[PDB]
Order: sequence, then C-alpha cells, then structure tokens
Amino acid sequence: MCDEDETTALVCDNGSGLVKAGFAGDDAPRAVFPSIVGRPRHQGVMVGMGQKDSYVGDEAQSKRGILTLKYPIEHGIITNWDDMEKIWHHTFYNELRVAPEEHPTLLTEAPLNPKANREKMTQIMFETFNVPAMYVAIQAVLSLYASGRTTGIVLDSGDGVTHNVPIYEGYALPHAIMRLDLAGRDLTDYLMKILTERGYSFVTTAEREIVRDIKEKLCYVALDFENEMATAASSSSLEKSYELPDGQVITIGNERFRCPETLFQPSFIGMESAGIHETTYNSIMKCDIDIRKDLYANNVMSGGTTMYPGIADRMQKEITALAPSTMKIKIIAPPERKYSVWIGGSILASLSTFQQMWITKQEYDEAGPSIVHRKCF
Amino acid sequence: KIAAFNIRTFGETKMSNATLASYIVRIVRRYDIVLIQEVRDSHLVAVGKLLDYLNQDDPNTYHYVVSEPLGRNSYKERYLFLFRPNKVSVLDTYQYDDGCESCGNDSFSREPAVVKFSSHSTKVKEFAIVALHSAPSDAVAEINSLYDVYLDVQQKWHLNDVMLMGDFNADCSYVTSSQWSSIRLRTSSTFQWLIPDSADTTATSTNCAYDRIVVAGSLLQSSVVPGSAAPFDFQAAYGLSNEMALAISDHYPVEVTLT
Amino acid sequence: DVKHVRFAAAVEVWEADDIERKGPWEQAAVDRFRFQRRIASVEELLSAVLLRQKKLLEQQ
Amino acid sequence: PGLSCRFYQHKFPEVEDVVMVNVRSIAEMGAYVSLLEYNNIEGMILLSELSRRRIRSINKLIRIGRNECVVVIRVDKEKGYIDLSKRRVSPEEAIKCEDKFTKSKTVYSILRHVAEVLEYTKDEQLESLFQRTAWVFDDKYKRPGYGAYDAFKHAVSDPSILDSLDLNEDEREVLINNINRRLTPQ
Amino acid sequence: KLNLDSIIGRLLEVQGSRPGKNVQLTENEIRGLCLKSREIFLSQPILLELEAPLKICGAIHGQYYDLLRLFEYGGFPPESNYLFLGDYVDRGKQSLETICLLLAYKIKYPENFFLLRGNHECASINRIYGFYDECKRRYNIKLWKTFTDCFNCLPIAAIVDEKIFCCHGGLSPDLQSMEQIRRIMRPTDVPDQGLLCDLLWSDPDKDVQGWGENDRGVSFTFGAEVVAKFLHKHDLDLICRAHQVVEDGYEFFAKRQLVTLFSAPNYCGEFDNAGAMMSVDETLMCSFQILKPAD
Ligand SMILES: Nc1ncnc2c1ncn2[C@@H]1O[C@H](COP(=O)(O)OP(=O)(O)OP(=O)(O)O)[C@@H](O)[C@H]1O
Ligand SMILES: [Ca+2]
Ligand SMILES: [Mn+2]
Repeated sequence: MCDEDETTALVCDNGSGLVKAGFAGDDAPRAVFPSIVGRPRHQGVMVGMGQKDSYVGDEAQSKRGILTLKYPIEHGIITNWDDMEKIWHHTFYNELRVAPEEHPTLLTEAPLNPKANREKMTQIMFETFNVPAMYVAIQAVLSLYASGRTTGIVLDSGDGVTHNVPIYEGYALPHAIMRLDLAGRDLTDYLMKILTERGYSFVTTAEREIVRDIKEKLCYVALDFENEMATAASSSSLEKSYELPDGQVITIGNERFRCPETLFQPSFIGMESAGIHETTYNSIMKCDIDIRKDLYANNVMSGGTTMYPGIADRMQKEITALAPSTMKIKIIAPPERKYSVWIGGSILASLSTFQQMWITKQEYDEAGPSIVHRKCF
Repeated sequence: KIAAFNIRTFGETKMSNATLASYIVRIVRRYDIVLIQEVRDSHLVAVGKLLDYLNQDDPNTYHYVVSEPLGRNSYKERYLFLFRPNKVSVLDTYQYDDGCESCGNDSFSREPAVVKFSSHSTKVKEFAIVALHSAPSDAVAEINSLYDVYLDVQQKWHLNDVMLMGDFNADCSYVTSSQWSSIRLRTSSTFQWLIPDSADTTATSTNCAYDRIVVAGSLLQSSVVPGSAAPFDFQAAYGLSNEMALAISDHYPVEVTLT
Repeated sequence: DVKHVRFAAAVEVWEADDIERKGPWEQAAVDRFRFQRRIASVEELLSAVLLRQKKLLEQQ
Repeated sequence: PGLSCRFYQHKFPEVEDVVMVNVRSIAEMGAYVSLLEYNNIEGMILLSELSRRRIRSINKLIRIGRNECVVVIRVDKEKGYIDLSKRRVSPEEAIKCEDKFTKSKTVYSILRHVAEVLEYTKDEQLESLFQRTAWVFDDKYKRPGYGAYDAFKHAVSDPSILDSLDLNEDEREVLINNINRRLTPQ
Repeated sequence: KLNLDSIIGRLLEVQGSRPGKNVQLTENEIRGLCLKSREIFLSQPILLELEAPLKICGAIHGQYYDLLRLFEYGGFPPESNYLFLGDYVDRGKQSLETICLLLAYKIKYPENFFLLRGNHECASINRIYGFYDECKRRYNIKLWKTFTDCFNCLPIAAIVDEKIFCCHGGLSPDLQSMEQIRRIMRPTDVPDQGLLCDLLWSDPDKDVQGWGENDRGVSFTFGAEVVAKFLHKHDLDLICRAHQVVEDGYEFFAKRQLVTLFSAPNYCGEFDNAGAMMSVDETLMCSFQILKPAD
C-alpha cells in the first residue's frame, strides 16, 4: 500500500459521452459525469450566486436549457481545447477535489488520436494544471490490460465511436485498426425513432433521457435476427414494459433487439458500412496470419455499448461463420467492461515499474509537449 | 415599473405552442422588473426559450434571476425574475433559510427568494424584492412568516426599503377575512398594502386577490406612483377569448409603478 | 481514608435508537485487498510489457 | 484438463442463500474459498465478531481444504465479488445444506460421467446436457438441485419421464445406464 | 488559535438527525486536534491516577450517534468527569466524528476527561477493520498517518481512587508491578507480545485456570482465581475492562470482582446487545446505566 505516502495518482478517462475519474489503486472511478461544457446564452444568475462563465457535467446537464451545450470530444477525438480545459478543471477541483499540482495524472486517448492532439493535451497538463507528472495511454489497450492479457482484440464501443483494436504484446497495431462512426448515441436516437412507430413520443428534454435509460436495461442482442423477428411478430413472449416517471407504462417488443442489431446491420440507420462482426473479421485479416489465431482466441469486449445481453454469443456465432471453421474462436465479455478502460489505468498506475515511466514536469519543461511522443506506446 | 406574474405551469409545453409564447412575451415586455411564478422546469429549457424571444432583438434586452427548484415533495417549482438591465441592476440575492424538512423545521413550501436592486433612474436608489408563491393550505402561516423574512433583510442588508410581492393566494378560500388579524405583515404599520382585497387577479370567473404587493421603507413607499397598483388584464388588453386567456394563465400579472 | 467498592444493585435503563449501525468501511477494506491482489496477479505479465516499451523508447 | 460445470442454472448464488464452500487459502482480511456448487467461483469468508491480530489455521475450525457451510452476505455481479460468513449458519441449516449439496453433487457426478461416455469435448456441450436434462426438472419442481435429484431417482422406478427431455437416443441410452450404476440402492 | 468550540459545535449539531447525517471539517481542523491533543497525552501519566466521581465507558467503535446519546443521558463534559476504555475507531459508520469529538473534549477539559488506548488504536489493525478506508476516502492517507501518531501516545491504564483498576483488555502473566507500566516509553506501537500487548488483547475465561491461550491468536485468557490474586497484591477491589461484546452491556466475572463494559449497543447491527456505562460515585459506590436497544 502507501506504507509511506508516495502520493496517490489520478486516472482520467476522457470519454466523448462520460468522463471517468478517480485514484490509482481504487477498483472503480469516484467521479463519472457527462462530457459537456455549457456557456450561458443570456446574462443572469442563479439565486444566491454570481454569474458563471461555464457550467460542466451534471451541473451543465441539469441547466441545459439556458446554455449552449458543447461536447469537446467528437467521435473520441478532442476538437475544442478551450472547452476540454474546463472539463479537466471541473474534474480536479469539483469532483476529485484535489489540487492537481500534487498528484501525477494518467490520461486516456482514443485509437489513432492525431499527433497534434496528444501534444496539446500534454501541454495543457504541464502549463494549466502544473501537474508533477503525467502519462497518456490508448483507451482500448487499457481495456485489454484490465482483463489480464497483452494480446487480444478489443471491440471497444462507447457513446460516440466504436473501434476494433487488434493488440499484440501490449501495442495496438496502427494500420489494422478499424473505426466505425456508430455508437451508443446513434443507438439511442434510433431507439427513439423506432419507438415513435408505436405512437410513443419523446420531445421534452426529460423524455430523451428516459430513452437512453430504456436502451441500457431492456435491449439485448438476439442470436438469429430473423427468427427473433418471427418470434416477436407471433408472440408476446419477448415484450417487456417500462414505467415512465409520470406513471405511464409503455411496452417494448422487436425494438429490444432491432436497436443493437444496428451494430450488425449499420444499414438500419442508413450507414453504408460493414457491421461490428465484419469489421472485427476485417481487422483480424489485416494482421499477420501468424498471429490471427491468438486474436481469434482472445477477443475482448469493452465500453458501455458492449453491455448488451447476448452480444458475446452473437459475436461468437458471427465470427465463427466468417472464420475458417478450424479456429478456436473465443469471446470474453468481462462484467465490469463498462469501465474496463478506467480500471486498466488504475491497474497500470499502481505498478512498481509503471511509476518510472511517466513524463515529469521536469522533463516537460526541458523538452516541450513533443516529448509525449517518446512516452506513449 | 414592477410586476408579478403567476404563469400556470410555465414549462417546455407552453413555451412551444408558439401562439402562447407570443402572448406571454408580449406581456413580459411590459415590465422593467417582473416576477414569474409556477416555473415547472427541470432543465431551464422553458426559461431559455423565453429568454431567446425576449433577447432576440438585443442580447441584453433582459437579464434573469432564477431559483433552484423548491418544494417539500417531488412537485418542485422555481422562481423567475426578469429585469431590464438598463433600468435596474441586481446587486444581491438569497433564499430565506428554514432548515431541513425531514426534521420538520421548514416554514415555507417554496423558500422565498429575495433580491436587492440598484435603480439609478428612480427616487429610491436601492430596494429589495421578496418573492413568494404560497402553498394555498399554508397561506396564513407563510404570509405571517414573511414578517420574519423582512426582519432578516434588515439584519442582512440593513435595508428598510423592501417590496414584498407574488401569489400569496391571499384571498377567499385560503385566507378568509378574519385570518388577517393573525398576520403581522398586514396588521403592522411597517407595511403598506398596494393590491387591495377588491382586486381580481384571476383570468378565471373568480374574483380573487390571490396576487399581492406590500411595501416597507420610506423612500420606497413614497416612490410608488399613487393608485398605479393593479392587475394587468391581458384578456381585455389583447382581446383574447376566455379559453385562450387561461391557456396563458389563470392569474393575471399585477403591477405597480415607481417614480 | 480507605475507600472500598460497593454496587448499586438496580440499574438505570435508556432506550437505544433504531438508527442503523453497520459501517461500510469494514467491507471496503476487503475490496481494497481483493483489488490489490488483482494488481499483483497482473503485475508479473504487464510489467514485462512496460519494460520492453521503456527499453525501445529510451533509444529515441 | 477435464470438463466442469455449474450445478444450478443460476450463474451466481443469491444473498441469504446458504452454500457449500471449499476453504482454499487464508489471507489477512478473511479466508478465500471456492464455491463448489457454482463451478469453483471465488468467494471470501470475512473476519467477523472477535478481533484477530493474526489468524491461526485452527480459528473457527475454518482450516484448509475443508468443506464448510456459509451464508452469502454480499454479491457484486459487476465485479464478481461474493462475501460469505460462517457466523449466521444454524446447525440445522448446515445439515440442510449438506443434504442439498450431497444430492446435487450426485446429479453432477452422473452427468459428468454421462458426458464422458458421450465423449463431449466442450463445457458448452456439458452445459447443454445440463440445460436439457437437470434444469428442466429444476424448473418443474421450482427447486434448485432437489428437483433434478428427485427426477433422477424417479427414473429408477420408471424411465419414461426421460422422454420429454429432447434427447438423442444415444444420450437417453447412456443416461438410463448411468443412473442404474449410481442410484440403484445397495 | 484552534477554534475548539466551532469544531465541537458542528460535531454536536447533528444529534437530532434522522437519517445519520455526516459532519464536515477540514484537514487543518482535524490535523489541529491530533497535534494539540498529542501534547496533552504525553504530559499526563502513562498509568492514570484519578479521583471520583466519573462515568466510565467501554468500546464505542465509531458508533457516533450512540456516543452522543450516552452523553445526552450521562451529561456532557465537564459536568461529568469521564474515562473511556478504548476502541473508538473501526466497524461503526463514523469513526472520524467519534475520535474527533473525543479528541476535542480532551483539549477543552484536559483534567476532566480521559481516554485509554484500546486494541484498535494502532495502525496494523485499523488497516483491516476499516478506519484506514474511512480516512482514505473522506480525507486521505496522509491524515491517517497523523492519527496513528496520536494513538501511539495514549495512556494504557487507569486506577481510580487507588481501588478500581481499569484498562482496555485485562491482566497479563507479566503484570506483577505497576512500575513495569510506568517504565513503558511513548510514543510506541502495540507489539505482538508482552505486557503492553497483553493489557490490550487478553480476556477473562471461566473455563480456564491460570494463563490459558486465546482464540484471538495473540496474548492470553485468564481464570477466576487470577483476578483474586491480582486484586490482593495491589490492594484493589475491582478490575473494570472492555474489549468484548456482552449482551447485558455489563458482565461480571470472577465472583463479582471484575466487570467487562461494552458501551456500543446493537453492535455493528450484528448483535442484539445493550450498551452500558459505570457511574462511580464519590464514595466509590458504582452503579450502571444501560443503553438498551428495542427488540
Ligand atoms: N448496460 C448498458 N446497456 C446498454 N448500453 C449501455 C449500458 N451501459 C452503458 N451503456 C451506453 O454506453 C455508452 C457509454 O459508454 P462509454 O462510457 O464507454 O462511452 P464513452 O467512453 O464516453 O464513449 P467513447 O468511448 O465513444 O468516447 C452510452 O451510450 C451508454 O448509454
Ligand atoms: Ca471510451
Ligand atoms: Mn477491542
């Protein structure tokens, strides 16, 4: 433990839906909040307070209506630094409540994060928060480390992007990576769309939050879409009912699996691109035939959109259909995978060898934000 | 020129039927300071909608003060103050404290929000506004408790020039003629009563003095233009039908005018 | 002044509260230990990787 | 290595259920155990009541390698934590547990050996064999373990109750044979 | 200055709470309490000599709400002198409110209020019964390492009116003379073995003669005769002691010449016990008051 206190480090997962934040060596992040910044459209004040320049997080979310909400990360990439800086500030001083000049900080970047963004993100930590030291590691490589592998292939599927990331001996393979610009946000919108077909409606800014809730309770991936459709058409066996906050009850049927089916059939939301299974396969086919065996054996899921029931079974089937029938296919779907990335940082942060790795503010001041390219994978 | 306005269940619904939003913004443009009550809004989307209408010509046509949600049970409401920043400026604001509700300490359902305004153009130069939407059942207790709120303003800002106004529900079924004897705010010589017990502040076929304005302090009491205190009957003014009127709200704004 | 001990035989009684008493901390310690074992499990494997990254990147 | 499986359809025990556990190791904050009934999942028995500076093997007769009766206090399915206590188990509950365990272990002992004769090479096939065989009865009696054991004993009186199970002839032949070897009362 | 009354104010203010409300203080307030009380403990004797009347209390184990109701009936300091028989931290919801309130009163009234060292008042154990985690979350480990250096200086045992011997745990095979106590230096950890350890860790047992072994895996049990032997040798009349839950809150042993006190009622929610305290009258006539839970 901290038998003499070497300072507990911080771990920050910069999600495009949700930022995740806590202390190294804890087994869960303390603080998880929406990655939104909201500047006021109008001049005024909350009773008993002064005029604020910008809310963040749930404070922004609950004051939505008088703000211009902005997400500073789009599709896993940071687009808007002057807002990103406010999300880090809110993380440190409001959520973790720690002075960041005391604590080393480990940061997560999406796959293929362009060189300029990785620099800029280093520079803001050494010049705006004066942190003692910090480190940047690829979000999917941490989800693999959480599961206790160094070779594997992670489908990581969050709110704003989905990625297939073949990793070998701890490095993600750059070229083999597949993106897909479909994720849990689109699934929420598509679920609103299909739920309008039963005459339900979701205009009010409360109601779109309920639809995100329905998605992450009642949906699941069916193993055979057509047969499930037939089952749903013929029988009330699959229908579940959700109680809205006002006391009205709505029933969900084929929607339950139509929704995440879109990961296998992107064409349902009009995306002319291959489904998560084809993308998986393709990714593996881009890797050396030598290692494909390991990748097939160590397929891992990660991120909140992989939390559907049945999804590992459907991936087992679908990849078995595309693979040579000789291979041991294996899908791993850890129960915590909702936070596999964070936890992977937490673990990585806590290692005896790891606290030799990071860039110190000493090194930073001596070499500038270019050094982050020497001290990421 | 100051006014209070109970807009029955002001919220994202009502601000989207753009016929109603038009009428409501036509009403609200009347005022230099206006208090808007029954804000049933959880994300400030109704309020943002209103501000975008008001500020569409000039980005500072109006500024706003808005309370966090108030209530004992889950039926929260907010207070909204809208003021034109070129006439007045808000100096300070707070909510009057009544303790934790589980332990039974609370005195008000909706913790009166209180505001101190600079007014460079008027005779009275600094003065304070107390906002109350009473719970109809507790009318007697809550109006009486405002006296302690006034004392707290004297203690907090050292200011006698104070204006109390809102929907006190202070007529008919919720405060009958006899109950006034109990109420410090009415029986004390500290306070003038500007909205009389004869004033219809209802768009409904009631005849009920539900909204009220009450003023303390010498500068302020003399700043009132005499006889100017009244309801603003928007049904009469804009020539609406009964049904369109109630679609806006059942309680008219009430106003008073300052020199 | 040789005082010597005596007992009041009957005893006062006061009703103790219903307020629920179990601390979560007793459990959170277990979690901290489970997790610390989880780290130590991984470290053999994961440490090799980081050292390899270190040695490769120290060339630059 | 050979095939293994869950005794019951449920992948995890519920809280307030009493379960049979093998004490695997002793650590500072309690004893690490393996839940025999749930495919040797890790649980942990908490240091409880009397304060210990350090724990001798002998304490509460917890020992090592022993099978013991415990109640489930807390489950985090999200993290896979199961926390157990020996303190709250009554002696009659221990006996009921040992009975439930003995019966269920018997049913498992048959079906693994059935899968051995059927030459099933995957735990997936073994689970499928359980789903179609034991767990149908587990539902029929709405009882974990007892339902399977009761049906398997009925199969000695009359085998026709095995027909509704959706079996290959080979599975049914092997099962009838295997039951006869294990439950014909000596 | 340390704003001692502001600390005590906020601590007591939650008495009427339902649910069990937390109290919020700063690291430099609580860091103050430790560094200011540390001086007090190092000034006063390692073996306390005290004078009646005083109320004596057993383990509290962070059962803060119960501690408040003990004071509610027993009277807040200094209107009643107090001696507490250790085990302040761990297990209960609110270790920090508990130890802070007791450290506060120990600075406010340094000659009217006393704390003895329990077994839990050492690092190695509150590491594992949860106090370290109550710190690690609500403040930080750096704070906890200060509380340890406070606890490493508390007094071990008390003798009231030269006639009642109090300590947390019990006797020792090695406790032959009081001077062996007075020769222990502070600061100190609790070692695994020997006089200091045994004082904190040992137990009475009616099924034993002489120095039996202890299931706690450190130090001894002792039998009904060993009490009688010890009392005579030091001209005492009573041992009072804690360290062990007992249903009545007060449990006599050895022919009514030793008593064990547990002050925490309904301990951890795991047990159905009453909690109790012992009012020593000036004439050295003891009496008991019992905080008993509803069935
Ligand atoms: N149990 C669940 N079932 C379905 N969807 C879920 C579940 N839990 C979370 N999600 C969804 O997962 C998404 C959040 O996952 P995650 O936090 O990994 O996204 P992120 O990391 O912010 O996004 P990205 O990785 O794209 O930047 C949201 O769309 C959320 O609604
Ligand atoms: Ca992510
Ligand atoms: Mn003890």
